[PDB]
Amino acid sequence: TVERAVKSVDPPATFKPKDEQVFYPNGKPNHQFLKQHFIHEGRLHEHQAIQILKQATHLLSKEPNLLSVPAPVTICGDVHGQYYDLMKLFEVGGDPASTKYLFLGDYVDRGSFSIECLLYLYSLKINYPDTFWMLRGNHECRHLTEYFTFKNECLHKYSEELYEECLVSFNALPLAAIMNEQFFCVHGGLSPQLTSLDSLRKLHRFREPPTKGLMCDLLWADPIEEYDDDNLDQEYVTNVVRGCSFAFTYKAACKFLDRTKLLSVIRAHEAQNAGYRMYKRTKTMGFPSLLTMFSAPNYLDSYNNKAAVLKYENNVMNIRQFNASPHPYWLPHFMDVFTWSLPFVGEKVTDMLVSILNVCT
Amino acid sequence: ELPQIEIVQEGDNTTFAKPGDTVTIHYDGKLTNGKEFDSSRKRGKPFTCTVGVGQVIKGWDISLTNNYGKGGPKISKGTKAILTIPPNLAYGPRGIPPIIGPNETLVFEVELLGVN
Amino acid sequence: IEEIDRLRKRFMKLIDKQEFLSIPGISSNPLATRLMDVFDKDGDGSIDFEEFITGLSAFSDNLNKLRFAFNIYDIDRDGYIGNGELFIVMKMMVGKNLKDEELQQIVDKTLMEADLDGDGKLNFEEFKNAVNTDTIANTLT
Ligand SMILES: C=CC[C@@H]1/C=C(\C)C[C@H](C)C[C@H](OC)[C@H]2O[C@@](O)(C(=O)C(=O)N3CCCC[C@H]3C(=O)O[C@H](/C(C)=C/[C@@H]3CC[C@@H](O)[C@H](OC)C3)[C@H](C)[C@@H](O)CC1=O)[C@H](C)C[C@@H]2OC
Ligand SMILES: [Ca+2]
Ligand SMILES: [Ca+2]
Ligand SMILES: [Ca+2]
Ligand SMILES: [Fe+3]
Ligand SMILES: [Zn+2]
Repeated sequence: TVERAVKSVDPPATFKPKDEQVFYPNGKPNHQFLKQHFIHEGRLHEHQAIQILKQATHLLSKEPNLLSVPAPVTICGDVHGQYYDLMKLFEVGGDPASTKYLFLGDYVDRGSFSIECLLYLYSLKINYPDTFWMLRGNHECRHLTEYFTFKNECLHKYSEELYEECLVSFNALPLAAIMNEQFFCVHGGLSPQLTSLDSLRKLHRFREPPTKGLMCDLLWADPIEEYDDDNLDQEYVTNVVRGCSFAFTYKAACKFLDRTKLLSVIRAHEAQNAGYRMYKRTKTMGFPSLLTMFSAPNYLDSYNNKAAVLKYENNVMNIRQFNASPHPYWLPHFMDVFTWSLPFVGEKVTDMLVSILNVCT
Repeated sequence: ELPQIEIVQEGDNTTFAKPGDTVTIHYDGKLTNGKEFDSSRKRGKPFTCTVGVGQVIKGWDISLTNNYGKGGPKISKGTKAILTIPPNLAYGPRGIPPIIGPNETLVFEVELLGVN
Repeated sequence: IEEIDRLRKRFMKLIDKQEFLSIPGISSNPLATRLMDVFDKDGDGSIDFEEFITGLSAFSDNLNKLRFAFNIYDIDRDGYIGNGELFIVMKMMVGKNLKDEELQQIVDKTLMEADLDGDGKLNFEEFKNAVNTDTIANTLT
């Protein structure tokens, strides 16, 4: 009655840790604390979470549109707030204290632990700003977080002020990276306006992504479904599936790689049953022209897909896969049980109160 | 007023649910703008109910029991369907906040996994 | 006073726990026992004519409507909604649609959001803060 009916279930940690636990004496977030605290569904004081958002925004806003990421590095695809799979990812990819990381975006939406994923990743960024890097994906913007789950999540767990602060940090995320002077890394893919790498360097990126143009395409582009068949002469085609942007062909990737003297394109953005996918090999050097990474296993609790990260070194692409891990339950829209049950309580009670009333003519 | 039923894939054409039966369904629900509000498949537990008795919204009873035998498209076991349900046959002007707003039309993508 | 005499003949045509389920539709209602108990204000197992009128009278200010909704969850009538009480009453309505681990986890997070003073249960004040005071009184009519 006052004890817990299901004692094998761990209870959530506190929604109010002290400042001395969330931050190291130097004022940077204590990521080892936040890792365990978020595993147990603990929350922060709002001012603590805003502090982490503001320090990450400050670091990110100083980086260029197009990062330079040296090898060895672990490259990761989508997370989508699947915080308990993110814990496994770090196990597979290496300890951030001695492993370089490059995330390709889509940290938020769909999973019920987006703000934990985002605050945790940012606390790594802040503590390891020279070895830990994060690109923007197409979900790191106002339009999609409004349409999917992340805004409802911030409003439920924190406030709209925090939601606005996250948007500021999304607009500051870099768009792409050159990894080891060999790979173009981006969330979506190529663009008809990606004439040179300078086209990307000249963009004003601190904004919501446009309806169309370079910045939209980097976040939204896919390869054509028949990309490996290589039976199209065009470089770019209208992406009906996404309802914006373009799908690009093997010919577009090869001309781009030749122009920029690069080996391959590494991106994410599309779910993969195997966690990754290597596409048709380059006629110039033999490397895969394209690689898709996807780091969200059992996507949406229903795909039963593996996830993968890429551990790149010595000109070797070590693909490391992992399966899904269990996570706690949330109602849709982060409803509490009173919000969830009270409409039904009222229906069921009223029904009885009307039968009791209608017993007499 | 009736709900719109569009048959995506068909089942056995033999096993039709009748009022008072139970069914088992995997459904994804979304609004006409595409925003999803719920999915049984994500929750891992197929929905089970008794159809035709008012234990669900009226659109579901009408869809699953063929308007109690008075159509105007039947659904058989193994059919994957799409039910477009008008607000008066769902949650009306009140809605179920904060998950369903007012005067909302609901689109359910249902797969009838079992009957009884 | 004319309606107060009206409930006397409804009550007389109808209370024991066996008599109560006889009412049409109450037999299959998942909140049948919870509603019985709330009307059963002295916990003796049957509903008085004074409890009948008094409990109906909340369906008055909006405060009696909030008090009734609270009492559906407060099983032992102690004035707090305990973690286990919340699980038990939810289990009456949720059926096999959630696993017990799932139900306990969202029961836990609900109370941790609504529990201001830190004791792990919800008094009437914290319950009123956590719900829509208006949505509740409107439903009851
Ligand atoms: C203890 C919790 C309450 C209890 C909750 C469950 C057993 C869990 C169960 C999987 C519901 C889901 O919870 C994850 C969730 O399913 C939805 O997302 C949904 O897809 C939906 O529309 N469905 C469910 C599938 C059949 C049709 C319809 C429905 O008929 O649902 C019914 C419904 C809401 C009827 C209302 C009741 C209130 C009246 O005012 C209204 O009168 C017009 C009619 C459901 C089955 C109720 O009988 C039972 C409950 O409410 C709703 C959008 C909101 C709903 O959560 C509440
Ligand atoms: Ca009594
Ligand atoms: Ca109690
Ligand atoms: Ca309390
Ligand atoms: Fe994605
Ligand atoms: Zn994407």
